[PDB]
Amino acid sequence: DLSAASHRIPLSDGNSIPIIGLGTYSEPKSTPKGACATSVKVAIDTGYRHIDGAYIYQNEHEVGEAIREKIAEGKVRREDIFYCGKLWATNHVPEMVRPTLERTLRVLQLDYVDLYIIEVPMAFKPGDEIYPRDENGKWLYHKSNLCATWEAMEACKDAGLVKSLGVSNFNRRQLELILNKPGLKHKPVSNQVECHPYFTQPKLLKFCQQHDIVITAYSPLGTSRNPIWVNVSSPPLLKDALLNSLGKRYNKTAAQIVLRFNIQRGVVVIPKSFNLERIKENFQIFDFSLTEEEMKDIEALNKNVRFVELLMWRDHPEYPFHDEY
Ligand SMILES: NC(=O)c1ccc[n+]([C@@H]2O[C@H](COP(=O)([O-])OP(=O)(O)OC[C@H]3O[C@@H](n4cnc5c(N)ncnc54)[C@H](OP(=O)(O)O)[C@@H]3O)[C@@H](O)[C@H]2O)c1
Ligand SMILES: CC(=O)[C@H]1CC[C@H]2[C@@H]3CC[C@@H]4CC(=O)CC[C@]4(C)[C@H]3CC[C@]12C
Repeated sequence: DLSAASHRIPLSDGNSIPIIGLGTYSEPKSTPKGACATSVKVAIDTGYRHIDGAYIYQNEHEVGEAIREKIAEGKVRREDIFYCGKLWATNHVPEMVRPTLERTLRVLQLDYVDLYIIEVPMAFKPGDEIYPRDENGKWLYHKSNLCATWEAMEACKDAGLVKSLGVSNFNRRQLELILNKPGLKHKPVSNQVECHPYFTQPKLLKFCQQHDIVITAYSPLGTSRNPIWVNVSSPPLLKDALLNSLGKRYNKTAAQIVLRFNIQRGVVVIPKSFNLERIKENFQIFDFSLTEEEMKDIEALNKNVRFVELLMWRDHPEYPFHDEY
């Protein structure tokens, strides 16, 4: 059903999303300027039609430059590209939502985004500082009001500034608060969370399927394993013995196996790479498939251990990972 030329799956609001996209987060202080822009252009030339980014990644402008250059080149039309942007924790106050989205539209120099989502369910103190803390280093929070924030997001879609609305890092309870709100106009069509063979998200995936919510798997290759912040106590996903053995069966790498695993499952994947060769490699997942047995072999690798724990915010009232799911 999925092919390199046609691989967009349906969203509940009538729109669709390419099952594979290019992730764009990269350590600001150590990433050479221009690397993102170059990588997005390579991705589009390769066949990618979905790009995932965020204003807080510090390189959202590079994503826009690349997209606009390829449209000017005649390679693709605006309607052929799918961009996802995100609303950070410091911008949850209802009145700040549209203004924040409009800032991202100026940065990209585009009229609308295809998908805009609430980055985390936790509200932080408003301000320029993306990671606000007081003199004693204590995190500065704000009282969350997910429904009020959602109503502001719905207004953005009515204004034509975004085609689809979704969320990220939301657990079952949080999704239900929005799903059951009186006067709901646009239900969430997507929930972006960490997902790969070591954290398969069995119960959250099933809840989302029952409500027609598509899951987008972030850190689909297990993260960059940056010792500065990743939970590296859990082993390197791409070096897994089984995943590598399965790759030898089809002459594919472990990375290609884990990506095929999720897409064949109806789960969107957004692997990040700023390397020419690897950007190409990740897209070659439509010329083979995994047997029903192999899908079960992979599902069994689940350790229920997150690479992205966000332990520094476990004290926030809306921290999403205390619950089972
Ligand atoms: N919603 C959220 O809160 C949230 C959180 C985390 C991430 N995300 C999104 O999800 C995207 C993907 O997640 P991620 O960046 O954390 O990690 P990831 O995609 O799981 O892994 C990226 C790392 O793998 C390397 N890599 C890429 N392709 C490879 C291949 N074929 N073989 C070997 N290594 C390969 C990359 O290096 P090279 O670049 O050198 O290839 C990089 O170090 C992000 O960029 C971002 O857009 C969202
Ligand atoms: C409090 C911290 O140590 C910061 C520095 C690194 C930040 C992480 C970078 C990767 C992604 C980026 C996002 O989109 C939000 C979630 C993380 C995990 C981000 C969390 C804040 C960190 C750990």
